[PDB]
Amino acid sequence: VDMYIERAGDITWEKDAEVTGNSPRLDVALDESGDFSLV
Amino acid sequence: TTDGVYRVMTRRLLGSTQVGVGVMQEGVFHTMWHVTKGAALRSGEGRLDPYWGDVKQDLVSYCGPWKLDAAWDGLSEVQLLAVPPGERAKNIQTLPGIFKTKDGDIGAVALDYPAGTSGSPILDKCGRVIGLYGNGVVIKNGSYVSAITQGKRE
Ligand SMILES: CCCC[C@@H]1NC(=O)[C@H](CCCCN)NC(=O)Cc2cccc(c2)CNC(=O)CNC(=O)[C@H](NC(=N)N)CCCCNC1=O
Repeated sequence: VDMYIERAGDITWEKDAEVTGNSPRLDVALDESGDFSLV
Repeated sequence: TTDGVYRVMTRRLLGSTQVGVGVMQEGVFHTMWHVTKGAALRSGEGRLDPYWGDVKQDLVSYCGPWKLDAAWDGLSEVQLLAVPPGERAKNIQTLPGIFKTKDGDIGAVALDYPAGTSGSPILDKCGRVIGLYGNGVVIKNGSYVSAITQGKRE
């Protein structure tokens, strides 16, 4: 399989950006494989 | 290896699929392990070899050690620079929540994008990359919350 990268833009903070999403407080466990699961 | 954000693509005999995103900084490519499974990448005519990685953190760097050292300050709003499949990069600002774990708190963003957005950078107000998007959980209503996953610059 050909896995390749392509440039997609500059990394820049946008002034006056759209704000969205809440700020959830969650209890989670991280296993040795990198899985996060809710407790 | 010019600095910037990149799509990670796969192709066989037909068209291409965007499997993720990553950050080129200081000559090193940074993405999430689940995007590449820790395998080599092509960049134009060149090959990028895995250098550092950690499946528990779900991170991998190419060409050199992990370079992204900025940390979420635990207080301020952040921006996801989302690079979704088939769409140009867009900035989304949010106040992170928190993944509380037995080993400490991790900032987390309640922003939901396609799987191939994995690896998109999360930024502080100075434009520094404070982590990568895409290792998270699905909450009761089916929506998504991603850790702000950051490595260690040794
Ligand atoms: C090892 C590889 C990890 C891959 C990783 N997935 C994740 O963290 C989570 C971890 C869940 C907790 C594990 N202990 N995996 C999912 O979200 C899978 C999932 C679950 C239910 C439904 C759907 C997908 C269908 N959604 C899509 O098909 C596009 N959206 C979505 O897939 C997710 N949004 C949603 N509302 N479910 C947003 C994915 C954002 C990028 N990250 C990922 O792809």
